Amino acid sequence: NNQLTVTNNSGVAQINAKNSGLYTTVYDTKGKTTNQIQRTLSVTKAATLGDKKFYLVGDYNTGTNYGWVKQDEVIYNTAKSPVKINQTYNVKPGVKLHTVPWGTYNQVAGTVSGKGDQTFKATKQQQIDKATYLYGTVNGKSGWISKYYLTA
Repeated sequence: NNQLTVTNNSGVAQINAKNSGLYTTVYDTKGKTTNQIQRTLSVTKAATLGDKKFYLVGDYNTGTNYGWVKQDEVIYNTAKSPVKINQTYNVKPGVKLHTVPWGTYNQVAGTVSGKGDQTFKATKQQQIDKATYLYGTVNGKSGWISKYYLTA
């Protein structure tokens, strides 16, 4: 009959406001509603059950699995494994930090403030499709900033 195919995948995603909910099991007939929309979530696995297609989504900073979500009900993006780095960067005031790479408005960690260019000390970096996001600290606030907003 219908067989299930669960391969490993690492693609971060954000559930659209129009969704069938979070399926507890790929075999479930109905998805359970979730307020977890327009947020960057971590993808750990991709599944195919006949004509259905899901992504296993969880919280990025804890690894807590939330559930399975229809692939077509999310904006997906590949996520290369993060790497350790040590580099200081110049960042202008007004630039937003996010709690996760490629975060949404629900995921702001703070804003850069001061007189003239502030100092951002990076510790990790991560590639999301083609964009590189760097995790570091500016004036006590820790967070993710895209390389576009940083200058060497």
